[PDB]
Formats: sequence, C-alpha cells, structure tokens
Amino acid sequence: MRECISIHVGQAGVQIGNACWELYCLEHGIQPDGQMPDSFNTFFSETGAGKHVPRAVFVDLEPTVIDEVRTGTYRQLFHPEQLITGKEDAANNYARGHYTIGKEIIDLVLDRIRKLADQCTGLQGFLVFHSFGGGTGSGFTSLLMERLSVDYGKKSKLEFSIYPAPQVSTAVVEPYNSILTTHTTLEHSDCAFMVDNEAIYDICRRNLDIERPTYTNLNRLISQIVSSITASLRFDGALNVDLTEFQTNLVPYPRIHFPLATYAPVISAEKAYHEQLSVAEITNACFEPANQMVKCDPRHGKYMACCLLYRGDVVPKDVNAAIATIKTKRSIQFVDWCPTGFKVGINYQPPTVVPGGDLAKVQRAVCMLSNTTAIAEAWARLDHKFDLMYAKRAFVHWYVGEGMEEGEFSEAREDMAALEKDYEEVGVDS
Amino acid sequence: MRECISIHVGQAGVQIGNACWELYCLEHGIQPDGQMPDSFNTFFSETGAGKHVPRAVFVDLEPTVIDEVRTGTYRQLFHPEQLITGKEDAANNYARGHYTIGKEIIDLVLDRIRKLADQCTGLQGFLVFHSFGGGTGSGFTSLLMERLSVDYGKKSKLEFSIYPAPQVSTAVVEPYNSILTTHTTLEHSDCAFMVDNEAIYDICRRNLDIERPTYTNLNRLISQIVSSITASLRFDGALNVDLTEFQTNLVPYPRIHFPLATYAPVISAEKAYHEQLSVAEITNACFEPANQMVKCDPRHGKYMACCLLYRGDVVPKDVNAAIATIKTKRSIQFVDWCPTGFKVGINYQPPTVVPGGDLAKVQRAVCMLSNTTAIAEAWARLDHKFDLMYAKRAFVHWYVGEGMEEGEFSEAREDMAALEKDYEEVGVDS
Amino acid sequence: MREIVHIQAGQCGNQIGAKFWEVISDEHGIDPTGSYHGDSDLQLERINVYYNEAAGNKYVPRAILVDLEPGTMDSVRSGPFGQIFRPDNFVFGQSGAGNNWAKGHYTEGAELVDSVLDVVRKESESCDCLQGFQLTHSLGGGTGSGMGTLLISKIREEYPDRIMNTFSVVPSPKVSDTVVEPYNATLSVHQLVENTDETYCIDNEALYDICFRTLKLTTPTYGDLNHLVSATMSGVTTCLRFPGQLNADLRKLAVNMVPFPRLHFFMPGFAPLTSRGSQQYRALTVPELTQQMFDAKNMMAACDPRHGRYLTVAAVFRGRMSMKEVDEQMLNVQNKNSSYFVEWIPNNVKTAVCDIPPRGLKMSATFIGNSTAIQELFKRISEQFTAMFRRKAFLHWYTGEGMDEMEFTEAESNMNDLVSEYQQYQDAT
Amino acid sequence: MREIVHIQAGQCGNQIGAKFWEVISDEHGIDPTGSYHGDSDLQLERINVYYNEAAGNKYVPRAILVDLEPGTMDSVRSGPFGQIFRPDNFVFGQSGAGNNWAKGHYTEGAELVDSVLDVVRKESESCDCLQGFQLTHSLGGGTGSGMGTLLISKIREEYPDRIMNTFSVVPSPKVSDTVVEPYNATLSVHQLVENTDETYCIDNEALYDICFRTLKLTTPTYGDLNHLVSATMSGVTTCLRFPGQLNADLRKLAVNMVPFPRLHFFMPGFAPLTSRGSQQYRALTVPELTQQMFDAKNMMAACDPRHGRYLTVAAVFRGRMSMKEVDEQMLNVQNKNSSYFVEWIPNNVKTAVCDIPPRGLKMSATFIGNSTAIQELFKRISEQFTAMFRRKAFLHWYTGEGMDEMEFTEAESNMNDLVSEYQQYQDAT
Ligand SMILES: Nc1nc2c(ncn2[C@@H]2O[C@H](COP(=O)(O)OP(=O)(O)OP(=O)(O)O)[C@@H](O)[C@H]2O)c(=O)[nH]1
Ligand SMILES: Nc1nc2c(ncn2[C@@H]2O[C@H](COP(=O)(O)OP(=O)(O)OP(=O)(O)O)[C@@H](O)[C@H]2O)c(=O)[nH]1
Ligand SMILES: Nc1nc2c(ncn2[C@@H]2O[C@H](COP(=O)(O)OP(=O)(O)OP(O)(O)=S)[C@@H](O)[C@H]2O)c(=O)[nH]1
Ligand SMILES: Nc1nc2c(ncn2[C@@H]2O[C@H](COP(=O)(O)OP(=O)(O)OP(O)(O)=S)[C@@H](O)[C@H]2O)c(=O)[nH]1
Ligand SMILES: [Mg+2]
Ligand SMILES: [Mg+2]
Repeated sequence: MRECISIHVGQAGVQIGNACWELYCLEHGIQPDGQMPDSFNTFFSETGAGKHVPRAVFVDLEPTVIDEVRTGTYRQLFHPEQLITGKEDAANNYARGHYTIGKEIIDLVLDRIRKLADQCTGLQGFLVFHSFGGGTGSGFTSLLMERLSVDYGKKSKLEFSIYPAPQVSTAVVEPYNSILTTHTTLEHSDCAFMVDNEAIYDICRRNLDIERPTYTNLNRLISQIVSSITASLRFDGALNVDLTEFQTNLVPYPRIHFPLATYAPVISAEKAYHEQLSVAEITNACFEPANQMVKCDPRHGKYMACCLLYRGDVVPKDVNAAIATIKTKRSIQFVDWCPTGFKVGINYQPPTVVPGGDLAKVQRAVCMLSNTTAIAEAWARLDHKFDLMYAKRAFVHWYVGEGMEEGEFSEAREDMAALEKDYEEVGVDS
Repeated sequence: MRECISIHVGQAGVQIGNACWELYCLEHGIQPDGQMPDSFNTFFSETGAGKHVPRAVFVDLEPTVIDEVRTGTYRQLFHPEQLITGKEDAANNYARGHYTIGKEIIDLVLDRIRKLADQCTGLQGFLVFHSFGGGTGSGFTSLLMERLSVDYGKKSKLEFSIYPAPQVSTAVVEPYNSILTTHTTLEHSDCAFMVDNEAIYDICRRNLDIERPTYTNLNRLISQIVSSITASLRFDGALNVDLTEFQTNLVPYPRIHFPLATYAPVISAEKAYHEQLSVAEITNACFEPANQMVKCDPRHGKYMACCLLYRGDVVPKDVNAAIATIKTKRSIQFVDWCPTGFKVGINYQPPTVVPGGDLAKVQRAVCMLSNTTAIAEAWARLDHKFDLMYAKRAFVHWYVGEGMEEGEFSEAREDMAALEKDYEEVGVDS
Repeated sequence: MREIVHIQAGQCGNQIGAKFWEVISDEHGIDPTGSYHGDSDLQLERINVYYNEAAGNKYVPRAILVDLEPGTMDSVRSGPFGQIFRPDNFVFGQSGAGNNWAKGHYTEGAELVDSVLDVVRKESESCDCLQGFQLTHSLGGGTGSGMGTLLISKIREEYPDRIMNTFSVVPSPKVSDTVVEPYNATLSVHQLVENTDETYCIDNEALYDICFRTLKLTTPTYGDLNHLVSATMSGVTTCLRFPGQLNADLRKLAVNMVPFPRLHFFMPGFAPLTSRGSQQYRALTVPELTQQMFDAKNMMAACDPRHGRYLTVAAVFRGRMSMKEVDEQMLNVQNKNSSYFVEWIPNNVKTAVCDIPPRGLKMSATFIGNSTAIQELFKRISEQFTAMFRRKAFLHWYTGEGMDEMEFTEAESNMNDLVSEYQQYQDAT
Repeated sequence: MREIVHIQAGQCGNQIGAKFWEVISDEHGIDPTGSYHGDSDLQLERINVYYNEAAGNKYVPRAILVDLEPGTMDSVRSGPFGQIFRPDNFVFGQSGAGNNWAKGHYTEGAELVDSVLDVVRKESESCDCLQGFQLTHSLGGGTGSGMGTLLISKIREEYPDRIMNTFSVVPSPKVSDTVVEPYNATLSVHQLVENTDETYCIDNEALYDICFRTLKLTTPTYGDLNHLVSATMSGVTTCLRFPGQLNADLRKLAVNMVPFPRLHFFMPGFAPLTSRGSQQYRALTVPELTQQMFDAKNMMAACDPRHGRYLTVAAVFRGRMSMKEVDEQMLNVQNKNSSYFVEWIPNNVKTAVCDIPPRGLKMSATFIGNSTAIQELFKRISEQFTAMFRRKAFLHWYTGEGMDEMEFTEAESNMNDLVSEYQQYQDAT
C-alpha cells in the first residue's frame, strides 16, 4: 500500500543499492530469483505467481557497474527495463551529467519511473542514492530531481549522499561537482542524509576491528541505516515514523535540510559477547562523536533536531529514561528556539544480519538522524576548496566545453555563500 | 453461419495470409492436412468426412510465392482452385496490375469468389490483404474492389494494408502506386487498417529484444491483430463486436476510413515473468505512441474514434476503470464533435501462441483500432513525394506505356489534395 | 390468471433475461428441464403468470428471445437452463444491425419483426387473461434499441389496453460503450416516451459501484450485475405470484408511480446487499432495510436523487414482517427527508408486502423511485446528441438506411420537452 | 437507553481504544467473536450503552476507528478482539499527516472526514437515546490532534445538545516525543476549549511513574499503560451500565465538576494499584482506597495537585461497600487537607457508588480531579510554543498547507486566557 520507489544513480548509488536490495531480500525472505517459499510489498511488486520485483530503478551513464548486476547473483531479481545504462559516462563532469550525456536518457528514466508509479496505490515517495562528486551523481541527479519536482509536485523526495571527505578525495574536481549539484538540487529536495566514507572507515577500523575495510563494508553499513529508516513502514511497531514525518521534524527552515545519520551498535561477534547492549548504552554510543558517519564535531555545534529510531527488544519507558539523561549531558547543546528536540520511533523487529557480514547479531539497534549547525564547517571547507581552484579557473574549460556558462559557477558559489550565512544566523540565540 | 471470406493479393498479402492461416489452424485445432482429431466454421468450410478448407483466395500475378504454398507444409490445406497464379507480375506498376496483366485473371478470381460465396449462408463480408506499393497490391486490388462493389453491393469490405514507411522503401515508384490505388479504391472500401513495417520492426527490436526481425516476424504480429478482430466472431464473448460494427463506430465520414491498429502486450517469455499484465497496464501500453504499428505521432493529432478489443482473462469493470483513467490523460485528446470516443469489445478466449513464435503466452491481450487526424501527416508526406517525381515526369512513361493516361495522374493527385483538406477541416473544433 | 409475456432483445436483453429466468425457476421450484421439484403448493398456485404448462409435468417460460445475430442465442441454449426454453420461441437473424438503430428499426429488424410478432400473438392467445409485456434490452445498441422499440410499437398497436413495461440498460455518464450510443439512446427514448407505460432505468456504472463498494466484489462480472437486475425484476412481480398482506400488481404500481403519462422512468433499487463476511455482523430488521433503500449509493441509475425531488416512491417488501413497523418507517423517511419529496403529492410513498421472501433471505425489499433527478441523464444524452448532430458526424450510416434528418430532429425535440417537463415539476411549489 | 458512541483517532487513539474495548467485553461477558458467554443477567441488561445487537446472538462495539495511515488499523484487525469490530467502521486513509496538525485538520483529514461523519451519523441514528461521544487520541501528533479536533467540531455542530468527552494523551514535561508537539497541542487545545464538555488529561510521564514506582513494573510497556487508561475509562461509565446505590452518569459528573464552561480539563486517577507480591500484605478497605486516590504520585497528569487547589473532585466507587464509611472518608479528606480545596465551593467532593466491582477485585475507585495546578501544563506548552513561534521555526510546514500566522496567534491567545482564568480562581478567596 505505502509504496516506496528507490532510485540508484551512478557507481556509488548502484553499489549501495546492491547492498540495500540484498538486505531487503534477506529481511523479507525473498530469494535472489524473486521467489519466496505481506510486509515486503512496500519495496517489492508481485507478478503472476511466485515472484517479487524491486520497486527500483538503477541508472548509470556507463554500462560496467550495472553489467555486474545483470550478470550477477541477482540477475533474476530485477526486470531488465529497471536497469538503465548509456554508453559513455559523465567523466566527473557535472555538465556532462546534467546536459550533454544526461539529456539523452532522462526521458527514458522518467518514463520507467512513471510505469513504476502507475502500479502504486499509495506512493509515499522516492529514495534517491548517489554521490556529490561524480559527474552522474552530481549532474544527472540534479536533472532528475528537477523533472521529478515538476511531474510529481509535493510528493516527498529523500536523498542518501556520499558527501566528500575533508582529507580523502578520489577526484580533483569533486568540489566543483559538489557545489554545483548542491546549488541545483537545493530547492528540489526535502531532506538529504549526508554520509562520509572516511568516518565509516574509521568506525570499521575502531569499532569492528577491521584492518582494511572495503567499499562493500561501507555499503553494508549504509544498508543498515536505510533499513532502520524504512522498517517503520515495512513492519509493525509500538510507535511509528513514516517518510513524510522526517522532513517535518528534522527540517526547521526550507534550505536547512541536511540531517546526519548515526547507527549503533556496530560490533563484531567476538566483542559482542562481553557486552550487554541496553537502550541507554546504545543511545550514549550514538550521542558520542566518534561513532558519527560524517567527519564533523557536534561539540563545536548545536543540535536543531534529533530523531531516534529504535528497533527490536526496546521498551518506551527505557528510551524515555535514556533520552532524559542525554538531555542533561554537557556535550549535547540544543539551539535556543527549540525546547523540544527529540522525535522517537520504536519498532519491534530486531536488525537482520547479512550472512557473512561484518556486524554481529544484536537484540537492539538505533539510528539517529540529527541536524547540527556543525555541518556549516563542512560547507565552509568546500567553499574554500572551490575558491582556491576557481581563482585560477582550474579545470573550468572542461565544464564550459560541455555547454555550461562561467556565470553559473559564480551563481552556484554565491548561493552557497548565502546558505553558509543562513546557518550562521540560525546558530545564534534569540 | 457468419462466414468471412479472406482474399490475399500479391507477395505481402500471400505471405501475411500464410501466417494468418497457420494461426487459425492452431486456434481451431486443424492440422496442416485439413483434419482435426464448431467455431472453426466462419473461416473453414467442411467437406465429406474429416477435412476443413479455408474460406480463402490467394492471388498473385507471378507463380513463385504461391508455388511455395503449393509445395509447402499446408499444400493439403487449400483446394488447388483457391491458389491463383498468372505468369508475369505487375512489375511495381499499378497500370499492369489494374489493366494489362490484371484484366486477364480478374474474371477467374471473381468466379472463384462467387463459388466460395455460394457456399455461405450468412456472409459477413471480405477481408482483403495487400500492399499499397506493389503493382499487384495496388493495381489488381483496386480492380478487384471495383468488381466486388458492383457484384456484391453493400456487403462489408475490409482492408489490411502494408502502408509505405516515411524513410524505409523498397521500390522507387511506391508513391505513384500508393496514390493511384488510394484514389481508385477510396469510394469502394468501407474501412482500411493501415500497418507500417518500420514501426513493427521497431516494436520487435525494442519490446521483443530481437536484433534482426524478419518479414516473418512482422507477418506473425499482423496475424495476432487479425485474430483479435475476428475472435469475437469465432468465439463466445461477454461483450461482442462484428465486422459490420467497425465501420459504423470507426468511420465518421465516408472518405475518413483509415483506422490504425495497435496490439498489446508484445513481450518475450524472459521479460514476461517479471511483469503482471493487468487490463489497465496493457491499455496504457497501447495508448503510448511507441507501441503503435504506424510511424506517426498521435500527440500531434486528435482521436476521432477508439475501438478496444480485449481478449482472455478480462473483466468489464476493470476495462471501464482503465479507460476512465486514460480519458483523463493529457496525451489523449479527442475531437470536439465526439464526446463518446470508445467502443469496447471483450472476448473470453486468451490469445493463442504459434509454436516457435517470438511472443510469450499471456492471459490477456488487447487490439486497439483508432482513427486519428495525425494520419494526415502521412498523406501530406506521400503527396510531397509524388509531387517531387511528377514535376519531372520521372517513371511516367512506364505507366502510359501500359495504357494509363497522364490526366489520370493529375486526377489522382487532386483527389488526394481534397482528401487532405477534408482531414484538416475535420480537425478544427466547432 | 394474469399471464405476463416476456421479451428479450439483443445481447444485453438476452443475458439479463436468462439470469432472470434462472432466478424465477429457482423461486418456483423448477429445474433446468422444466420439472417441478419444489416443496410447497404456494410455489405452483400462480405458476401460470410466467410459465405455460406442457404435457408430462413440465413448465415452459412464456419467453420470446430475439436477436439479429445468432451467437448469443446459441450461448443461451448451451447455458444452464438453456434447454427449458421453447425452441420455436428463439427468433434470430443472420445479419446483425452493426450497432445501428436504423438497421434494427427499419431494415434488418423489419425483416425479422413479423416472425417475432407471430410468436407473440400466439403467446397472447395462449393466456386466459394477459396482464401485459416485459421487455429487457439496452438503448445503446442497434437491435435492443431499434428492433426492440419497433416491437414495442407493434405490440402496443395490437394490445393498447395491456401494460408495457421495460427494463432498459441506459448509457453510462463517465464512459461510452459505443461511439454512436447517444444517437441510439435518443431515438429509442422517443419511442419509449410514447409507447411504454413504465420503464426501469438500469445503468452499469451504478451497478459496478454497488458491486465494488457495497457487495465488496473486487472484480464483478456481467453475470453478477445481471443477478442484481434479476432480483429487482422478480421483486416487482412478487405480489402477483404469491399471497401477501397488502398486495400490489403492475397496474397499481403504475397508477401510484406515474402522475403524468410521460413521466414513467423509474430509478429501481434493491435491499439488502452485503458482503460474505459482513452479513453476520448485522440483523435484517425492517428499519435497516428501509435505510439501505433510501440513499444515493444504492440506486441502480447513475444520478443522485439529492439533485432532484421524488415525485413518488413505491416500496415492495418480501418476508414475514410487521405492517405497523413498515408504515412507521415510511412515515419517518418522509418526515426527516422532507426537502427531497415534492410537496404537492402528500403521502407519496406506496407500500406493498408479500409474505414469501426470496431464497436465502428472511426478508428483502425492492424500491421504485420516480425522481426528477433522472432529467440529468436525459440532458447528458441530449448534449452528446447535439455535439455530434450539429456536425452531422456518423449521419450517413443512418441516412444510408433510409432515415432523414427530420426524424432525428423531432426525436431530439421530444427529449428536450421531456426534460423541460421534469424541470417544471421539480421547481413547482 | 443511553447509547455512547466511541471514536478513535490515530495510533495512540486506536491502541488505547482497543485496550478499552477488550476491558469492556470481558466485563460484559463478550468473547472475541461478539457472543455473550457471561453468567449474570445484569451483564446484558444495559449492554446497549456500548454495543449494537446484530443477528444471531452477537454484539458489536458502537466504535469508529479513524486514521490517515492503515498500518495501525491492520494491526488492530489482527489483534485479539480485532474481529469483533464492524468492518465498515474502520475508516482509514493512505497518505498520513506527517506529524502535522494542518494536514490532519485541513488537508488529508479534510479528505477523509466526510466518510467518518457518514458512519457517525448512522451510528447516532441507530441509537434510541444517544448520550453522546467519547474520543480517544493524542494532542501531539497530526491525525489525533488535527483530524480529531475537526471531527469534534463537526459532531458538536450536528449534535449540540449531546455530551462530548475526550481522553487526550498530553505531551510530557521532561521529554518530547515529537519536535512540533507544542504547535500540535496548542492548536488542539484551542478547539477543545470551545468544543468539548469534558477532557481527561492523561500523561505518559505520570503513567510510567505509576507503573515503575507503584505497580513495581521494572520495564512497563505501552500496553500496560493503556490498560490503566482503560480502567479509568470503564470506571467513569460504570454507574450508567450497572445498578448502584448512588448512581452517577456523564451529565451529572460534568455538572458537578465544571463550575465554569472553559474549566473542563480533569486529572484522572485510579485506585487501587499494587504489585503481584505486595497485594497479599494489605486489605482493600474503603479508607485505604481513599488514601490511595488522594496523592500526587497516583495522578495520571504530570502536575502536582499540591501546586494548586481542587475546584472539585468526583469519586466513583465500585463494589459492595458502606455508604456511611465512604461519606466519612470524603469528609475527612476535605477537613484534613483544607488548604488544597477552594474555599468558595463548600462540599466540593461528589460521590458515586456502583454495586458491580471490576473483574479480579472486590472493590475499586476512580477519581476525577478538577485542579487549578493543571495550569502549569498549559503554561509549559505556551512557553514552548512561544520559543519556537517567535523565530517562525517549522512554520512553513503549516503555512504550506494553507494556514496563516493569525490562526496560530489566536490559538496562543486563547490558551493564555485559559491560564489566566485558572490563576484567578486559584488565587480567589
Ligand atoms: N560509500 C561508497 N562510496 C563510493 C562507492 N563507490 C564510489 N564511491 C564514492 O563516490 C565518488 C565517486 O563517484 P562515482 O559514483 O564513482 O562516480 P559516478 O556517479 O559514476 O560519476 P561519473 O563516473 O563521473 O559519471 C567518490 O567520492 C567515491 O569515494 C561505494 O561503493 N560506496
Ligand atoms: N509486412 C510485410 N510486408 C511485405 C512483405 N512482403 C513484401 N512486403 C512489402 O510490400 C511492398 C512490396 O510489394 P509486394 O507485395 O512484394 O509487390 P506485389 O504486390 O507482388 O506487386 P508486383 O510484384 O509489383 O506485381 C513493400 O513495401 C514491402 O516492404 C511481408 O511478408 N510482410
Ligand atoms: N448489465 C449488462 N449490460 C450489458 C450486457 N451486455 C451488454 N451490456 C451493455 O449494453 C450496451 C450494448 O448492448 P448490446 O447487447 O451490445 O446491444 P445490442 O443491440 O445487442 O448490440 P447490436 O446487436 O446492435 S451490435 C453496452 O452499453 C453494454 O455495456 C449484460 O450482459 N449486462
Ligand atoms: N499512552 C499511550 N501513548 C501513546 C501511544 N502511542 C503513541 N502515544 C503517544 O502519543 C504521541 C504521538 O501519538 P501518535 O499515535 O503518533 O499520534 P498520531 O496523530 O496518530 O501520529 P500521526 O498520524 O500525526 S504521524 C506521543 O507523545 C506518544 O508518546 C500508546 O499506545 N499509548
Ligand atoms: Mg561512473
Ligand atoms: Mg510480386
């Protein structure tokens, strides 16, 4: 009834999607062939007799990553028309993603979305997975969002984003891509959940005792967070939260729509046996800065909203108690305009564990979505990075060559300046 | 009781006929020898003991194509007198078809039709299969129609026509043939169903995943459409449509008798397993321009009549619901003089599938016959083509050499000009 | 003693008709062969209203089946109960009418009509005291509409003092089933206004709504729809066929429901109607039944009774129930819904009660409303007719069969006048 | 004879409601199918107060279940007793309100409200003599608060002379369950002040305290909390449903407890409440019960009655007990705690006694206190509202749904006035 459409854009989006759909299948008892020997239905449509198909679109501008899906273990899971590939990628260029290359498949992508949406009776909205740094993740995603805003209007749209790290980059032009896509998507997105690869790696190393975490591990971790967000819709719970509720409770002003995700507990089986994981204990873990999935310092910022989504063997009174004590704590300061800062969800289903996964099986988990003035720091950093390169017009010719105009760069930058000032203004007390 | 006589003219007509009669046999359980180990009877007459003979005439001016039938798998299916061949073809010349070569066998053809018709107790009418472009399909067909109009009067006559493509031709003189035959046949035909090879190829490539579709594939597809049209007469249904009903419901003015056929769903077995094919879903498929079998744009035209023929596991309420939603849709506009634009047929028998065919077995199918002001574009194109060649008198000497007069060319052209204006006039709102 | 002659025209007419026959046979304890296997003597007492008695303890429907195409007839013959019908009472053509009113009324229908008429006359002569005729058909096609109207015209001419009632399946507002249906309906209505004594307006749109919303049928089929219609039909004649406490008949109902001759187009309704699971959670008392009867969602015509006023309402109750209670309910509806009832017809609710309930139920009700809101339907048809006729669209299909524009025009005018008349009484104080 | 109509809005409303229904069924000897399997004729005598009698010896709750999301409804249906409810009385949307009052009151709720209203009207008409309506919901969410208030408004308009009572789960002081809950509460209260006759304020903070401290439940669950609420609820209507010695009802209680129209916000309480092991070490005499009733730790609203004064207190006792003793106890509490009772309402304790005790207990008590200390709660909400509204935080979520600042402002003002009024009577001599 309450269907959710998932869109996976570019390598990051697709690979994360692989991890998400693998998890969903295990959670609902769906085999890699679509068969199972009613809850599934928000994520899977059902066809004929004994087959379930993801309510998903996977898109990339090059064939390689999606070709893996096609030839892989879950080849039978997806219908061929929901796996969309072009010929040439966006080459870390927003312009190519948004204009030159993207305009060739946008119509196709949207057509398939329309077909998906036509088989929904109670569409809740869209979950869009992508990165800030890639030409597809940045340029194509922005394009897509624009179209969706026009064709679907006030339907809720949510983003999961691989936000660039402070000192861990892949591409040189990441700042450009990040800035432009943020500028173009800002007025079209209702809430965007930032996540940072550096932070997740640290978590893997520190909390899971993994010497060398791979992208796979990160993807798996992300899948947990996503599951927590949608478990309230896929399962029965004591106290429930739906996709429409987040943007109401986490976004205080239209532009300030960047909450951050934190998941607890992340432990190995060897380490789990010597610990009893109470609600208080996991909440405390969450509210400590080292377990955050963005490399930023909340102690230097203020909280504007916290949303805590508990799952498994969890009792409301206990949660209340846990929260109360965290409220007292010196390291948790909230903005002065917000005496009520907590939204709490509690679901009965314990977190499901992927066979051969890095995480141990626990009776309880929690996923916090929190919005903090500390994010301003990241924006400031990104702006600085942009400034350094743009002052020399480094790489600019590429963007212009793909049909972008130089004035649009300055436009993007000024918009981001404004955004930065908005955060600052919000920060101060009345 | 309600007999239907099929006439297959020239290569296209004959080859399509092969595909049609193959399908009919499979549908009624008739073997290639005419034997079966009561519904058949509208298409097959019955003789002596354990043999059924098609109510058909196959005609071509050269022996080669029909010789295949004679020597082939269904040699025993047809009586020798219903397979008619001359010696020399019409050489892509309407004149040769209509006059020089055609006048030698027309009497014969008609005599055999008379014999066929004499064994009918409730003749519904004639189905004529041919092309616009060939000398036989154009010239002979026109001749035949004229004679039939005289000898049978107001008996319903229906045409299935391989209309020439915009940018895919075989012959150079196609425009001439098309124009003259349309001119000569116009006042003698009640309704003619256009179909275009380019469009079918696209469908085959896009929807059936066939790299290289052959004429055979196209023929098979056509056979499905024809079956849908006649299934209401060959089987029992909930709500029925007969050959006389189409011309009433699809032809608003005598000259505007060119409805277009669209069939759904056209899928492979591999693609069919991941889809549930509801009435709404197939109707939507039909009403999207990419699945049409003429390369034209309905979004740029207006609908004057739509007739939807459903078959198999289909429920009237569901159909009503489907249609209602399509009515709302922006991309479906109807002419202002037509508040009621839908005629709906529903038959119980699912579409039968030819062993070794390209189409998957489905529980439901639908065949839309729709009449659109967008067809005017095609006519305009054809006229332009005619004009370019005629201005130089290119190829004209051939036609004159076969006894045609130059004045008749101009006559044909002016008639088509008038036709074009008629469509235009119809187009505008009151 | 009060024979009814049943006539069925076209696909719709024959499908509904068959269902009706099935319903009736079950009620009177008749099996698919025509043999009585019932329990009680009351089931046979008035069996002659619908059945002729043949030799060897068989009963045969006084039913005539008519169509210009044979397929439907064949289907009927092959159906459960197909063998109960008199073989000579199936009168079918070979040609069809091609969804064309003209073909049904003037051409193909004309060629077949005499054969029908001959049978009809014989049937009439069979009967000791013919009450009249019931015709089942659509207005939207060619045979049911053109041929049916022709049949009506002839029957009326022959037997002007007998009652002519019709169960007409009317075009839907949201979607059309045929392109020319406005023409076919408009023409048909012209005939009906002058030649029928009462017409039950049944609309498939309403029926689907009832089946989906009230009966909780996810995917209703035409059979199911027909069943509802059959139930209504049986309800209207129940007081003629079984003993009751306050007995109605066709004449009485007409008298009560038709204050002016042209205003004889009813919105029929049936109560109760429940799901399979939902029936255990409620008792079928008379007030509940009454409540079910009086609302827009339970009307079988696609028009809201709250958009007009009721001129009259006839309620026919079946089962053992208290007359006082019934009367109270009738009073109550009038009092509380005062604004939906015309003020110049006091006590405009008529009540009939038949002691024999239908099978499976302890009580049921049938509603016949003569509401000024039905004018909406007519208006829609007029509009649709106009839109097409002003541009002479499809006209050559009808003129080709010998029809003239004048006939069309007159038909339109008549329809318009009826609408005006309806409006006048709606607005009168 | 005195039908009550039950209405449930949102997740909270439906969870409490289900528990309440379970409690009631057990009391009246009704099993999960609706069949009576009780012992005594007194259990069925006044069964019509909460149940409609269906066909075949079944009883169905006069209960309407409403939500903008279906999951909760589904859960209810799947629960123990889920099958007792009338299927047509579940009215659910597909969208939700996204924890937004505006969506519940003006948008999504608006789209669903008519369907609810239709059911409600029918239910009302079922009843011979409707006492009125009881609504269970929260003030902090979007559906229970916005949709619920809308429903109340319409119901009151329709039936202005019937009693409207609410069991409202109020936001907690220490921790908020949602970020916008001050907005949602404030708006809701605006409606409640004008449109309800009495409102029981229930707070989860108090409930948890009771469960942990008094009931000795280490880890109480929402079910347990709901049980307490249900017990209170059943207590308030006990004198309507069973014979007693001094009988109360909803009207009488309102009259006794509400001296001025706006001051109708009660702090409910229930006694006795003991652990599993601790119950053997004490006798349930009336004085003990009284003592349990009169203290801050046993109040289900998060405010200390010692921070204000009691305007009135209603005590409802169930079981076989001595009236004299009860009266003595009532006198005693008044005399000894004189400073906590307003001096200008003499004998401000009202007593009711119902002979039928609840199951498992020989006697119980239900307390309804109208205390000026409840103003604290309102003040907190006002403060929280102000803090957010002055910076227009989250405002675009509400204004985006068509709401204006003026509405907010007015609501705030009304709340403030109520607080002032409460203060005035607290301070008066
Ligand atoms: N968490 C996570 N991050 C990834 C993964 N793959 C790539 N990234 C990050 O995504 C960014 C690179 O973007 P891609 O998704 O490869 O690029 P793209 O979207 O295909 O864009 P183009 O190739 O430029 O068209 C870098 O910041 C990577 O660290 C993954 O599997 N998991
Ligand atoms: N769909 C389809 N089209 C065909 C087929 N065979 C030929 N055509 C089309 O028919 C046209 C050529 O006409 P033919 O039927 O071969 O010519 P003809 O009628 O035999 O006329 P002449 O040989 O000139 O006497 C071209 O547009 C071809 O593309 C077929 O099997 N299927
Ligand atoms: N309720 C009901 N309606 C039907 C049935 N069959 C057809 N209809 C409705 O009747 C109309 C057409 O009826 P149809 O039976 O085709 O008339 P006809 O006169 O026999 O058609 P024709 O011989 O002129 S082509 C359509 O609106 C259709 O929806 C049926 O079995 N039950
Ligand atoms: N006592 C009790 N309180 C509850 C229960 N469920 C929720 N609550 C309380 O009610 C408030 C939210 O109620 P909820 O049911 O979410 O309202 P809603 O209006 O249905 O929520 P929505 O549809 O707008 S998102 C919270 O303060 C929560 O603590 C319950 O079962 N019992
Ligand atoms: Mg890439
Ligand atoms: Mg040839």
